[PDB]
Amino acid sequence: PVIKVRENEPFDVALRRFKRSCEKAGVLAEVRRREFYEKPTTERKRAKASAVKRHAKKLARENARRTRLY
Amino acid sequence: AVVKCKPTSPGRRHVVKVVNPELHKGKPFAPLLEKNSKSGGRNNNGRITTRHIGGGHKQAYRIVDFKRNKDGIPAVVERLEYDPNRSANIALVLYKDGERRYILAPKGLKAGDQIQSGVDAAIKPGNTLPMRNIPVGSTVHNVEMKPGKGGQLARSAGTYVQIVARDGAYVTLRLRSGEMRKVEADCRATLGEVGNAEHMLRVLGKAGAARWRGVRPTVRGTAMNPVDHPHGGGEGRNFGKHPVTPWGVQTKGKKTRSNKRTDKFIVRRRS
Amino acid sequence: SLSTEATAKIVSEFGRDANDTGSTEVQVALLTAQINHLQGHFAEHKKDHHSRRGLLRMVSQRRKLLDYLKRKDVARYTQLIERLGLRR
Amino acid sequence: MRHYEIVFMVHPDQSEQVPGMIERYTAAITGAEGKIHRLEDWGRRQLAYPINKLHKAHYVLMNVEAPQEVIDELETTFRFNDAVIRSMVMRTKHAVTEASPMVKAK
Amino acid sequence: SMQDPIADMLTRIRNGQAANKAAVTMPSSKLKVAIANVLKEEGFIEDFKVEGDTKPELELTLKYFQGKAVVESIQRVSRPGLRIYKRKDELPKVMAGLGIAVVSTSKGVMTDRAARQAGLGGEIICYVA
Amino acid sequence: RKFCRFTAEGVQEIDYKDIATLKNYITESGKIVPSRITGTRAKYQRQLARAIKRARYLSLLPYTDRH
RNA sequence: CAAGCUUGAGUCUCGUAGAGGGGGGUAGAAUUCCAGGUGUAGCGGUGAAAUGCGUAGAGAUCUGGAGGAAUACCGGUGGCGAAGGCGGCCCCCUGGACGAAGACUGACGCUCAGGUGCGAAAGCGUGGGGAGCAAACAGGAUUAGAUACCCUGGUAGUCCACGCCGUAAACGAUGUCGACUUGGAGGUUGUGCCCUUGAGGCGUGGCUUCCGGAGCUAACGCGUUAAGUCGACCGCCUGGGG
Ligand SMILES: [Mg+2]
Ligand SMILES: [Mg+2]
Ligand SMILES: [Mg+2]
Ligand SMILES: [Mg+2]
Ligand SMILES: [Mg+2]
Ligand SMILES: [Mg+2]
Ligand SMILES: [Mg+2]
Ligand SMILES: [Mg+2]
Ligand SMILES: [Mg+2]
Ligand SMILES: [Mg+2]
Ligand SMILES: [Mg+2]
Ligand SMILES: [Mg+2]
Ligand SMILES: [Mg+2]
Ligand SMILES: [Mg+2]
Ligand SMILES: [Mg+2]
Ligand SMILES: [Mg+2]
Ligand SMILES: [Mg+2]
Ligand SMILES: [Mg+2]
Ligand SMILES: [Mg+2]
Ligand SMILES: [Mg+2]
Ligand SMILES: [Mg+2]
Repeated sequence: PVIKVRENEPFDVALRRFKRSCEKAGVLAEVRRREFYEKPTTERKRAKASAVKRHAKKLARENARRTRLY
Repeated sequence: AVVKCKPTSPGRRHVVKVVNPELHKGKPFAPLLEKNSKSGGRNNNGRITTRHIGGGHKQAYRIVDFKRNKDGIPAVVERLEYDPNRSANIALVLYKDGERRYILAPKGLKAGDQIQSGVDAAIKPGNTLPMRNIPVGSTVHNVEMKPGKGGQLARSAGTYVQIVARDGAYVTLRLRSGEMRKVEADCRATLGEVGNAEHMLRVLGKAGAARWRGVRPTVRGTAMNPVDHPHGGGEGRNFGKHPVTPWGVQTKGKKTRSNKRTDKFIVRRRS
Repeated sequence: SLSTEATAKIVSEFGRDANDTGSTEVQVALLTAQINHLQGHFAEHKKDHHSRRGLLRMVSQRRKLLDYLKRKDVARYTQLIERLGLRR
Repeated sequence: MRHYEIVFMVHPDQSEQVPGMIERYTAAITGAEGKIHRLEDWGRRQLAYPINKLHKAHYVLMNVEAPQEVIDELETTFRFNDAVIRSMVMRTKHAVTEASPMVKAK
Repeated sequence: SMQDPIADMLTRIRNGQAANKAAVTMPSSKLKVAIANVLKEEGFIEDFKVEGDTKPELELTLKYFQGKAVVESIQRVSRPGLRIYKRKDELPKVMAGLGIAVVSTSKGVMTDRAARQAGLGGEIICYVA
Repeated sequence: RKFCRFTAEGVQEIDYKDIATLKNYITESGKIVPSRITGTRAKYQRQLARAIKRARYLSLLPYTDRH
């Protein structure tokens, strides 16, 4: 998040590095998470839904690879 | 411990006893005993100046060492004795030069424990040394207001003060009442909380248990006549006025402190 | 826990050889030593229910082994109880 | 008796008496047949974050083969001391007499 | 725990027949060998062989006919939780005489058809069909 | 594709004193990288987490990017 | 009933992983409050607004201090625990599990009516503590009405110690124990080997997700961790309401 201006660095690329570092640290995401209190049931349920969807998309990738269309 | 009595009779049904098995059974130390006759709340004019005091069991005063000025001399605790003259228990410490003294027993103190005094005393419960050497944030008790005057603060059963800061020739103290007060760093103090913290858990149980303690019955002003109390009396239970002392200064909120000489030391008031 | 020298000692005087670690009498002696050891632990860790479960497993295990010895023969059972300090 | 290692951080402005501090502690352990299996005075080091309004410190790591009780008084001397800004005691599975990577680089 | 080793034997034949296994293996016992002998005399199994000394094991060689299991249904009647004993005149006839009922009588473990002509009767171990 | 680094050389624990192979698993904000991206084995990532926590306790390594 | 056997059940030996438990410390980020500096007209909030805070100087920003609670990243249909549950790091005490090669006991086993013990959150008793959050309650909106949803506040409670309570969609809506029955991909933890060459493969265990075969099922589906094939014992059910 802390960025220093190097030599031959215009404001354009300076702000781009700022923004890119913002996602990499993820700071905006974690602020939105703590914006509201979430129940242990709720994080467990959301993570379980996330896990099943990642896994479902995972094997759907191989099934689409192994199937033949037209 | 906290012992609840069985309801063998009324006046024993609600009694809760505080029993300390480590308290010495027998007679106190003779040289350190002195008489204190009772007053009944009466001054040298013979008039009742503080009400609701009278009678109770006869007591003898114990010369308790609040100054703790036997410096550089380690002492060993012999007995933890009951003291009728305070809510805290006392300890008969025997210095290694042959002197016995009464001190306020801290929380962790027991027979055979070593206590010490002076600017080189170790940081340990029962050790007394000035706050310029006591670390900040520690719990201390038996705090003296002026150097050499002897301990005056945190002397009840389970009380203590927190040393929260120090700046130059003063230290800031959080008192058990919950205010911040500045006291000079030359003032001595004893480490640890004072013991017998179960003292507050007892209940007297009877109207006579208070009489043993020298407390006489309190008559409500609203139960009196107009000539006796401002709350006076009417037909039936009447109370149509703001609550006041028997002398017309009204309680239930009126602050009564007026001391501009000592206002400079009170960092914050209680709340 | 019970240490190597502690286990290997009580098995030495409850088992005929130093390799008789499975005899019923040495098992009860091992269990008794560990149970008496944990009494010191639980005299001031009353709220350790998870560990007290393990202690009761050993206590329950010892009762079953003692029951087995009594059914086999009361002679060696009675001798074991006296020398070990149990009642019943 | 088991294998411990203690690293303690002392205030930088009182680094002069730091060498003397090791002898006192090592003498206290050795009097109880404790062993000093590794010593490394790291000396001057800059901190990752400011502790006690200061950004500099004097690091001393040490490894001891010591009884259980002899380290309790060592930790309480750190707690009531003012020289050591921080202290740390850890169990170790075995002895480690080998030097640490950073000191061999420095 | 393990409380009906005879039920274990019958279950292994049934599961081996269903899964088209050539052979099954299982720890041996005298009553187990007697029931295997009954099945072998009766024609329901290919051959049984006992191997080992300290831990014997019955290696049974199952039987098949075309694409179907030879044993249509094998089940246990007398069980540890319910013992069943039958007299001479009340021996059951599994499937109207086209199946066998293993019977432990005084003379030995044997079929209902042979026990009914020996005139003994006894405990009903198993139904084989 | 990616293979764990500490599997290549026999390591018995991750050493907290090290700063090499600790600074690289910390990101620019001071956070510590998941096994997902750094391609390391779950056997050592618990040790790596413990090692990083010990190091940031002793101020060898920073909690955050600032301090 | 008698003697025996080692395959079930255990004991010992060396290790490995783990938010398993109880006690005591400690570190960093953040929130709130107090004291002061700088500074001026807003702040805060919403679908839109208002209550509220502020010219008696707020909010913002900087430096000190108090105090309580939880432990970002790691972090993962990962791990541990009989279940409930357990997440900073360290130390003290302590339980179980699994693996390797042996030694040893010799059916000592499974299940379990009554009984006992453990058992989220909320709640109750006594004494503390109380930053954040927040039943109740208050005010402002919304609405035909709004005892709500939204907003500004806010006490109990949430935190600690010791008791009591014994209830949850306490769920895998699936009792415990044992045996047998085609497969495939993972995760996690051991362990034997192979030119160990190596940043390579072949085996063997424990636990654990996903898909699916036979079979079973009213169907959905379960499918070697069964709801398949079977045995032991226990609990329970008998139309919907009442
Ligand atoms: Mg009065
Ligand atoms: Mg009164
Ligand atoms: Mg009265
Ligand atoms: Mg009257
Ligand atoms: Mg009258
Ligand atoms: Mg009047
Ligand atoms: Mg009146
Ligand atoms: Mg009246
Ligand atoms: Mg009247
Ligand atoms: Mg009237
Ligand atoms: Mg009136
Ligand atoms: Mg008046
Ligand atoms: Mg402000
Ligand atoms: Mg609760
Ligand atoms: Mg309460
Ligand atoms: Mg609200
Ligand atoms: Mg649950
Ligand atoms: Mg229920
Ligand atoms: Mg149910
Ligand atoms: Mg059971
Ligand atoms: Mg499936």
